[PDB]
Order: sequence, then C-alpha cells, then structure tokens
Amino acid sequence: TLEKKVRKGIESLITELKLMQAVLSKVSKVPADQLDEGVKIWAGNVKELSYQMEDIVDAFMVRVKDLHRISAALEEVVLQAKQLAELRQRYEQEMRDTSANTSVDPRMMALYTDVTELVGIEETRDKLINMLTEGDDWSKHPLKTISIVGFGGLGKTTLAKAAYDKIKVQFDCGAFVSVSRNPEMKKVLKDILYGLDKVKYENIHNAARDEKYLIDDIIEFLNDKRYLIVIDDIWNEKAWELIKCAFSKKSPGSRLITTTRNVSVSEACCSSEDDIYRMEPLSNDVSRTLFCKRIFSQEEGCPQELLKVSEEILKKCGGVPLAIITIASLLANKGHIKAKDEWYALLSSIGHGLTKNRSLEQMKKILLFSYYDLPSYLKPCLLYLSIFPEDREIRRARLIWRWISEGFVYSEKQDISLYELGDSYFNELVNRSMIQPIGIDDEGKVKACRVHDMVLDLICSLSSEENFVTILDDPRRKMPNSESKVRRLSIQNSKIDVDTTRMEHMRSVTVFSDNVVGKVLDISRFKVLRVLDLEGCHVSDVGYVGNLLHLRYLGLKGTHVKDLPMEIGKLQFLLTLDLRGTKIEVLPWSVVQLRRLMCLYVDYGMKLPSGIGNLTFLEVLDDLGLSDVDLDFVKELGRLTKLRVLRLDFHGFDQSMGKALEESISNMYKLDSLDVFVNRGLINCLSEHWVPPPRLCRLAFPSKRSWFKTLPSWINPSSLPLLSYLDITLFEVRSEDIQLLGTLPALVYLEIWNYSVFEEAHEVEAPVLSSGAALFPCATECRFIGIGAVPSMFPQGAAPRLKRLWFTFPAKWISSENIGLGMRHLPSLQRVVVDVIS
Amino acid sequence: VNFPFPKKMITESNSKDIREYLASTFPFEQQSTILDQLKFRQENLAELKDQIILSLGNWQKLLDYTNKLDELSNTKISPEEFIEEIQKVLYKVKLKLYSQFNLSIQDFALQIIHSKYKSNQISQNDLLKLITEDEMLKILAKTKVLTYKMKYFDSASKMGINKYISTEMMDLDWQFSHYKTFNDALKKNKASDSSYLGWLTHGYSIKYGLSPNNERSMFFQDGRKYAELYAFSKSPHRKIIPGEHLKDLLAKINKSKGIFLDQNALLDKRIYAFHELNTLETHFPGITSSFTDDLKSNYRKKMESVSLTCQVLQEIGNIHRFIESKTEYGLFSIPKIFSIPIDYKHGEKENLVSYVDFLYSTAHERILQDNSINQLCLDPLQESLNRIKSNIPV
Ligand SMILES: Nc1ncnc2c1ncn2[C@@H]1O[C@H](COP(=O)(O)OP(=O)(O)OP(=O)(O)O)[C@@H](O)[C@H]1O
Repeated sequence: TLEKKVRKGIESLITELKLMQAVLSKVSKVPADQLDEGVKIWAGNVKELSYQMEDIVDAFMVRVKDLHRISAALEEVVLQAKQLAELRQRYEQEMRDTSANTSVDPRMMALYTDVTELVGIEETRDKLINMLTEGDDWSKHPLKTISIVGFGGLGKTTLAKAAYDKIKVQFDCGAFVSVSRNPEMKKVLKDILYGLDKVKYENIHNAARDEKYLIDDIIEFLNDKRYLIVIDDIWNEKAWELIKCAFSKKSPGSRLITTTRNVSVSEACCSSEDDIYRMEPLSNDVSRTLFCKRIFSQEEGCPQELLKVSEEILKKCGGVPLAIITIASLLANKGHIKAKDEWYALLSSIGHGLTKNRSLEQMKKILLFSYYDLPSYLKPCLLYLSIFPEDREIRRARLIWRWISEGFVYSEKQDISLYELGDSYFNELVNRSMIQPIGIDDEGKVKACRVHDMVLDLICSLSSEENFVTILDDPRRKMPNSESKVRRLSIQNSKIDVDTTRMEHMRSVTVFSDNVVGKVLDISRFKVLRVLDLEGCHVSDVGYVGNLLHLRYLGLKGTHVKDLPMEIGKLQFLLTLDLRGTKIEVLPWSVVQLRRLMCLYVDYGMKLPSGIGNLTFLEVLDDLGLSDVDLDFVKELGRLTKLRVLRLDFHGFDQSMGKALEESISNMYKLDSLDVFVNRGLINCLSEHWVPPPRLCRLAFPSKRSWFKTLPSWINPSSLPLLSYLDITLFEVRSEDIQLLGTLPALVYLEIWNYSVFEEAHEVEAPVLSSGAALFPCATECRFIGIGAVPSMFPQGAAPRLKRLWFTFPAKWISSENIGLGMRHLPSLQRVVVDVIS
Repeated sequence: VNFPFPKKMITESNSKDIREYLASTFPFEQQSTILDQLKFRQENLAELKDQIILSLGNWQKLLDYTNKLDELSNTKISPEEFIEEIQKVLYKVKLKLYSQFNLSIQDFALQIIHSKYKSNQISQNDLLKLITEDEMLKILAKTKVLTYKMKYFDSASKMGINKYISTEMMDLDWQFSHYKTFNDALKKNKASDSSYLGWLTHGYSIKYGLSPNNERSMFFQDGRKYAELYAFSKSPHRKIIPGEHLKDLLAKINKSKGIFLDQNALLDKRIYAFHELNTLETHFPGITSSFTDDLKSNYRKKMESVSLTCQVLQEIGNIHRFIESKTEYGLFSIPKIFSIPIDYKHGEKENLVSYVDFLYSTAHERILQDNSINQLCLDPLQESLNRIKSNIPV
C-alpha cells in the first residue's frame, strides 16, 4: 500500500538518474572554455541533485517508520528538480551572431621553437636514428613502423622532427602530418597529399572527392619510391587502421614513424616489441643544465644560497621538458624578480594551488587533453587519485577494491568477475601513459602505482571545483564555503581543524599517518558512509560499526586492533575486509551471518569459525591458518567454486585429511594462483592422481625447508598450460624433470630448489636437456638452486628472452670442457655472477 | 661514590694468580672469563618434592609426575628407550602455582639426558636423531626463557641489570651450562638449525617481556620470514637483487640501524633494536652488511663495544649474586645441603676485590669512545663501577 507508492516512484527516479548521467556525460566532453556560464552552473546544480537521488535510492535499497521519511525525501527532491527546470528555462538567449572563432592548437607555436635551444636531445636522437636506419643500408628491407609512446609533454614531436630533419636527403618522399582528438579522415589524407607535392596538389584541400578515390590517388603516387612518412598524435587506433590500408603495397627501403600517448595502440603497429621506442624523462644533470640555461645568465653558482631550493624544486618536474620550461619562464620575469621568498611560495603552492596563475594555463591544456580523451566510467577513476598524499606509493589492489566499493564498476553481461573488470580499468589507465606502475606482487601483476606531482595537483583542482574530494593540508588550510555538501574527505598532515559538525551525507573518509584520529574526529556521527579507510592509525576502538549500515570497504592494516564487536553481522552489504597486522587473534562467530564478500586479507594467526562454505560469493582468500581442524570444515573449502587466489600455511594437520583437501581443491575451476607453506617435511598433501584446475598461472611454494620426493606427475604440458611461475622445491632432482618442464608453453618465472645438495652430502650434477631444441620460447626469469645449469644447454636459439639466470658451479669443473662459454646469447645475458663451490 | 677507572694489568704470571682459585671454588666451575659434581644436581633430585606434598589438594598430578621423574633420574635405561620413557611427561602436560612446579618438572627431566651424555651413557648419533625434532626445539627455547625469569629476573631488576638481558648470552650462566653441547654439537652437523632455534628463542623472548615493546615485531613469529632468511643464507647474491618481502625486511632493518646510530632518542628502544639486530647478525651473518655506511659510521666496532658491556654487567651481577648469598642463587638452583652460610671467607679478600679491578681494567682497554656510545657504554659501566665499590666491605 504505502510502500507500493514509494517503490513505484523509485523506477521513475532511476530513469531520472539515467537521463542525468546522459546529459552530464554529454556536457563534460567539451573543454571548459567553449561552455557558457549558464550551462556550467546548470550542470553544477544537476550534479548535486544526482548525488541526492543516488543517496535516496541507496537508502531505500538498503532498508527495504522509514517509509514516511523516504516519502518526504523523494517528494522534496522532486520539488527541487521541478523548480530548477524553470529556473534554467527562464533565462536563455540565442545570439545568432555569437560565432566566435575556434581556438588554435596550444602546442603549435611550440613546434616553432629555436633549434639551438634544446639541450640533452642528443644521444637519443642518434639512438632512434640508428635503431631504424641500420636497415637503411641495403635499402631493400621490408617496410616497418617505429612508434613512440610517452606521457604529458616529455617531448615526442620534438625528437620526431629532429630525426625528420637529419636523414632525409636519402629519401624520395615524406610527410609530417598531425592528427587531433577527433580527426577528419579526408582532412588527414589531404594533409598527407599536400606534404608530398605542393605543385600538382596545390589546392588539394578544395576538391571533395570521397574517402576512397584520394586513397587510391595516394596509393598510386607511392610506386617505386621510399616514402618515410610520419604521423603523430593519433588516438583511438580505429583511425590508424584506415590510414594503414593506404600503406598496403610492398616497398623495400621505406618505413614510417608514429607517436601517440597510448601504448595500447602502438602495439597495434610494428608487430614487434623491438620496434617500440619508449621515451624517458631526462637525467638530473641535463635537467639542471636546462633549468639554469633559462633563468640564469651563463653561470649557476652566483646565488650559492638558493641552490638547495633549486634542486628541491627541480625534482618536482622529474624529467619533463615542459614543467622545467614553464617554471623557468614563469619564475624570471626580468632577472630574478626576488629571492627565496616567492620560490618558497611556489613550492608550497604546488600540490594545492599553483595552477591558478598567469601564462600557465597555456600549458595545462596539453595535460587535460588526456583527461578529456578518456571515455566515461573512467573520469571518476582518475579523479579518485587525489585522495592519497603527494609522494606515497599506492597499491593497485587498494585502488581496485576502493573503486568497486564506491560503485564505479558495474556491467550487465554476467560473464565478468567484477574484479578483473577493475583490473581492466587499472590496466586501461596504465596503457594510456598516465600512471606509473612499479613492482610485481604475489598476485603475478603490478605491485603499486605512483602519480606525477603537478598532474596530481591538476586533478586535485579539477576535483576541487566540484565536491568530488576534500583535502585538509597546512599549506592550503582551506575549507569550502559550504560545510554541508562534502562527500569525500582526505585528511592529511594537518591536525588542527577537524570539525565534524555539518557533514550528514559523508560518502567516504580516510586518514593518513595521523594521531589526530579519534581524539578529535568522530566517525559514528556519519549516518551514512560508503567506505572507511584507517590504515596506519594507532587506535583500537572500532566497535561503533553496528550503528553504520552502508560500509563496503573496511581497511584496518596496521591498526593495533585488539578485538572487533560481535555485532558485525548487521553489515550485510560489504565487499572487502582487510585485517592484516592486527592484534586480534580470533574472529567472532558472527561471520556466518555475512553474505556478500570477495576478499578476506586475513592472517593465519587468527582462528576461522566453522561454517565457511556458506560464503559462496567469496573470491580470494589470503594466509589461512590450517591447524587443529576437523575434516568436515576442511571439506567445506571445496564448496565455494569461485575462488581465484588462495594462500595457505600450516603446521598441524599432516594426515590423510591433507589428501581430503587435496582433491577438494579440484572442485574449483576459477583458480589462477596458489601456494602452500610447510616446515621441513615431505609433502603429505598432493597425490599423483589428482586433476588440477584447468586455469593456473602462478603456483608458488614459499617454503624451502620442506621438499617433494620427485617431480609430481600431474604437472604436465597437457593440464594447466597457463603457468607463468613455477617456484618449486623438492628433495631429489632429475635430468628429465627439466625436459618435462621445457614443454609447458609460457613459464615466465622459474625457480627450483634442490634440497639434497644444500642439506645432504651430494654433488651438483649436470642435468641434460636431451629432447627438443628450445623448450623455452619465453622464460625471462629462471632460477636454479643447487643445480648446475651451464650456459651450454643449447645454442643461443633456445631461450630468446632470458634476462636472469642462477645456478651453482663446482670448482672442479674449471679444468673441464663443459663450461664452454664465451659467446653472446640472444637475450641480455651478460650480467651474471655464479655461486662457485670449491 | 664516583669511583675512577681501576687501572690494572693482566699479564703473564697473573692470570693464574686468581683463576687458580676460580679453578676449584664453588662459582666459575661452570663458567669462564673473558681474559682468556653430579651430586649437586642429585641433591635437588632428592629435594624435588620439598613442598609438593604440602598442598596436594588439581595439585595431584604434580606429585604424580614428581615420583616418576625421581624414578627415571636414578634408574639406568638404554638410550633407545630412555627418551621414550621421558617423553611421556613431555608430550602430556599442556600448561600460577601449577606452572611454578610444571617448569621444574620439565627443566629437571631434560637435564638428565645431557648428564648421561657427559657420562657417555647416550650415543651421540642418538642425540642427533632427536635434537632435529621440531617440537623439542620449541620446548627448549620456551623452557630456557621461562626458567630464567623464574629465578634470576626478580633480582636482576633491583640491581638495574634487567635492561641488559641478552638471549644469546645465557649459556654462560653456571646453571644453564649444559646448553653448550646442545649448541656446538648441533651446529657442527646441522648449522642451519642452530640459527633456526636461536631465531625462535628470541621470538619467544620478545613476547615474554624479556625485550617488551608496544609495537609488533616484524622479524619473528612468522615462518615466512625464515623463508627469505634461509634463502639468502645459501645464495650470496639474493640480497643484492632482492625479491619482494625482502625490500620490506631491508627497510625495517636499516631503519632500526639508523635508530641505533641516532643520539637523542629514547634509550629503551635502542636496547630493543640492539637485542634484535645482534641476534640477526650472529645467527644470520652478513645480513646488515652495509659496506658503505658501517665504514664511515664505525658500526662494526661500535656493535662489539656495546656488546662487551653486556657480558661485563652479567659477570658483575654474578659477583653480586655471590656476595650476599655468602635466594639470589635462584629457587631450585642450589640445594640446602650445599647451601652457603653467611660467614665471610678469607679467600674472597684476595680473589674478589682484586678480580673486580682486573675485570674493569679489561673492560676499559679496547672499547672505543663516542658520545652515542658513552650513553650506551660509558654511563652504564661507570654506574656499575660506582655500585661495585660501595658493597664489597659490607
Ligand atoms: N630537450 C628539450 N629542450 C627544451 N624543450 C624541450 C625539450 N624536449 C621537449 N621540449 C619541450 O616539450 C614540448 C614537446 O612536446 P611533445 O614533443 O611531447 O609533443 P606531442 O608529441 O605533440 O605531444 P605531448 O606533449 O602531448 O606528448 C615542447 O614544449 C618542447 O619545447
């Protein structure tokens, strides 16, 4: 009855949403200069309305007394939407004669810069020249492409022009052509035509034949010649393939150059990683020389008192030959406007307010190009990076879980894990050349990420003009003029103004390495809260969560938590639960009540209550403590057929129940990585008759004191052909085990331990790779412990890619002839030291 | 009293001046010096149940196993079965007054095996086949630290030597002297297991209050730590190009090294950092070998300089535990039959006060001086020198 009216209004509300995200997606596409103020203000208001109705619908969804409150809220929200309709409609004008000319390219006059100005461009121009002109001799090699990927303004067109100016007289044709964000194909092809001959194709921009006949024309003009075309700033490769067909004929002695800001389109070219040309930030010394070239007259030691300021600031740019140009031109209006005071003001300003200046926005457009080219469902992903402090590494897993908990990841295909979707978002951010990845964690993928400095403050500002985040920093010490409409707060070193009076609708809150938490801030006052992040704090009082209903992310890494309340069962909605590094050693029984979850980063010290098989939706479990456990609970683990990554260590169940779990593992088929830890024992878990899950990639083994008797039979190229990681240790060793392992397809990572050599009186033998020729198409990392791997397993045509190798070498083989090295292998196999044994 | 440095000289024809008395006197029979019998435990084998019968009313298993251990003490049993007989109580008991007698059950039972080995009643290979057992390492590494805090911790705190208790110097104690075989015979055959048992021993030592702290220990109480610890113990090139979970360990050890090299900060956490880093260095050599930092910070000699004071203070505390007893010797350590009366002994005037001067001269001979070290070496040594010269006459 009463609830019926509310529920029938909900679908109207969600349609209203869909319309508003439609229009907001439409408006945000255009840069914030061609937009008139009325549209900007209207969009600003509709965004707040969007937040309000998202709040209402989420509240109704989580709840179903409350019906009347929901009714009043929805009614009033409808009222403001209706009012704002005619508030917009009241003031509109046409102004037929408003045709302001389109803005020019901000980075065009940058192309018109003095040759005798750039420094350090050498020893990279030559390298890029001879990485492609080495085949120019014997100018009959098949044509090839060399792309150039980069980010920001590290300088790609500059070097492309440099190579485009030296080696040219030895060519018949050529064309330097640019492409915008949304090109016109006929425009581009006319551009190529005019760049070849300006006589026959003088007014080639006038005629409008079609996309096809002029392609035929350019194809015809390219017979029996070497062209050497270059096309830059191509985005959305679907454009590239159209031009690609224009180069479809055999032409010995030709080639072409490409530049782009996305690596996810360069691999679409040149068919090989050898032809990809990464470009890197300049060195500290070259950057210092360039910085002092501009501001100073001819020498840098004259100040001798702001030097430390100079290298302190210069590292903020890193190596980018755009920031070190911009700041150099900004900071010296005419010979050091003043000393050491505005430098400190500038250093403080970066991070929160440096962008709003003069003669500086002409540079920020070149960086917002990338942000504007993003599709939807990815702008929030990038703007979420402003929460974390300036210089701190960010683990990708934290980002993925935060995104999913926020609600930025969703689909309607039912064939997606909803987690590898987050991985897809992260990899899409990476391949756009706009996040730096580092490390390779235990998941087999990137460890953590870092953000460029000025890009960080730029996205901070972009999130700042709306209320996407809020930062409390002592150089900033700013609060928006409306305490009410605050959603995301990223508390930092500032520990003074921690007022909490007027944020009823508090989407998310986080604290970074502060003792101000708790003693000044109250979280229980937040009626709603999507995610909570408190890692690194020193408080153990988290027992008010029962008053909270909307948590999804709950991070408590390194928190000194002694215990958590029994009333946690009320959190039916939840996605993650990290408890690593806590003092709690037993979980409450009220986890059976939980229903939704995918990850549980728990430590093996804690105790898992019986009844774990209920968590069907669980998707990844880490460091489970398996000691003194009954058999039914052990078999419960095979119930949930959705888990991908599992980590196990144990000391106290080495019985046949180990085999009971061993076949229970195969009940799952979604695995991709596994590892088992056990102390100095024979492996009484895995049998030789047990089918493995079809998908397996890592299968590590952290223990080194334990051992297998021999190589397991169920390891074969037949089953589990997806391995990229081996990590085995066992007692014996066989010259046939290596031959068996050489048949598996990928095996990127290899690490084998021979227990008997390093624990018993045994001599390192020489295993022989008998069958086959290569057995290792792609094995970059290979480690042999206590096993002799001479360089002469095979000629260089066995392991194309192998950067690292480790093995043991007896001193008695020095006088032998089985160590016959001296040649250079195909991979970078020149950096090696061998553990030699007397 | 601000006693100055006792400048003496220990040269030829002077080491045997006093050690000869030490070669036969009641102390130092189970100890040694840095300048370089079974009836005693049998009487305690009789006194094993001095007070168990008093409060048997729960408290019956104590006496039930007491007479069993008494039977096993004097009866002669083949090595192939004596271990099986003695492990019946070892593998049975799980865990205030109760544990006060439970430890004496375990501690006295294990001393029998070493005593029989000293008499060649147990084959060495048989001992090797049982010391490699996983559980007994955990038993010994727990019972040692429990027994030390049973008796010596009550008197260590009052003297002020509680803050300078180091786990790796525990075998030097006269009571804990049988551990020398368990150490050397084990390291000769399975050297890795020696560092293994030491790594466990310090781990239990941290969380029993020997070296307490409010923050967690990222180096112990986790098997995965020993994975990398043993991985680098074999390949000497796994630390130059380390994998993950090893940059973390380096980041937590070099931070503590900088803490140790610091000057102003609070001293208790220097003590904690020392008792960690020295353990890791002695058990896992070449684990903090920062070849650049140590040379320009004199770290290699600074660690030895601050280490020597611990043995010096241990010997001074031993002398203090000797002077008043002539129970600071510890409960269940000295039987009442072999007890020491209150009368002053004439041999003390020639072999104790003189030996103190020799000890302090040996302490003040090759220790480097640094203001950071002076807070760690000069100040405690001077405090001990002041304290030792205010109690010898009385
Ligand atoms: N060695 C250098 N010395 C001086 N300025 C340099 C140097 N290298 C690059 N620059 C500057 O960097 C900019 C070059 O930009 P770049 O070549 O990256 O442009 P792009 O390929 O069109 O695209 P984007 O800037 O988006 O990557 C210009 O401002 C140029 O003056």
